[PDB]
Amino acid sequence: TPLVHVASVEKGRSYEDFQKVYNAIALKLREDDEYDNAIGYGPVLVRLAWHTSGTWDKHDNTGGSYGGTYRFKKEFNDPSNAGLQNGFKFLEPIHKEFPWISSGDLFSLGGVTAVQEMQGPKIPWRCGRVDTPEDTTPDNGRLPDADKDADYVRTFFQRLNMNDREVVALMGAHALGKTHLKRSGYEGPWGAANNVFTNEFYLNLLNENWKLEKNDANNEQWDSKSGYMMLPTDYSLIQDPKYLSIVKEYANDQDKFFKDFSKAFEKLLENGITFPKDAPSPFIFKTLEEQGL
Ligand code: HEM
Ligand SMILES: COc1ccccc1O
Ligand SMILES: COc1ccccc1O
Repeated sequence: TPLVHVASVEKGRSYEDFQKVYNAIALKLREDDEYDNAIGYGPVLVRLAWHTSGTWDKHDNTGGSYGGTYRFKKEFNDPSNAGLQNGFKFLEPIHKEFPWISSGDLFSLGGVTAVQEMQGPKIPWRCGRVDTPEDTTPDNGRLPDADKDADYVRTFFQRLNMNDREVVALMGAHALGKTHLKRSGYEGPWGAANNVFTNEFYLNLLNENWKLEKNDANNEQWDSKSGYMMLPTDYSLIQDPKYLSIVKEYANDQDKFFKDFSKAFEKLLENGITFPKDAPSPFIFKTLEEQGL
């Protein structure tokens, strides 16, 4: 008997309230611009949204974004979550200013805000995640290993109810940020921009000259002469013929990648949540730039 998690709108809140939270996150992203050699907190916030959602299991509705369970020791100490404390620390003053927003709503909204502020697609977002108790925290080990092949990636993502297109689209988030040796045992950025959301991940996969090397942690990763890297799981997207077709598609159509990423990312963030028939429609937040702020 899977759990049922029903979205419940924070009492009396509407679009304007959530746009204010978005704005606070966005303003702080602009302000705190030295973090991680001037990449800023955008990428780590996207990773935090993904890891807080990616614990979901479709079979029994355990894990997922709803409960905001990353706030609990077992989950924030997950080896898979190493470094995400930076995203959590970033969000702390946001939580303090807006203590009415649920933890799940805040983690997921952090990811949406980061993507949009980094010039990515609009990501419609729905409120109503409700904090669940410590004993609802999923055990460690539900997040994916990076040292694996296409078969692993495909099978892994079936648990999150993602198909090939959704997987390939979601992986394009690797345009953002970088791997850090001390966090994950991998080192280097996937591309040049780091804090601009584009289809660069796919272009780099297809266009760079990759060499399978060992990093300083004795793990294999694919390295280019440009100083970029790909995880074995990234590289598997061009080894598998079905993934490869989709990589080529996104490398050659920026708009299509944006549309597909937006759908898959919202889906990821909403997995496991039952929205009542009379729940508000998804919100689409204006960027700071769109507001002249
Ligand atoms: C097979 C699936 C995936 C694997 C194995 C994987 C693995 C990793 C690893 C090892 C890192 C480096 C962590 C570090 O050293 O800081 C990383 C970073 C990152 N991941 Fe993925 N990931 C996967 C899918 C995703 C998805 C679906 C998203 C979001 C849509 C995502 C977003 C990010 C972002 C933005 C970073 C950079 C974080 C930063 O710069 O602080 N990843 N991932
Ligand atoms: C300076 O870093 C950022 C600014 C706005 C959005 C995301 C970032 O990483
Ligand atoms: C419950 O406190 C938090 C939740 C989500 C993000 C930052 C926080 O301080």
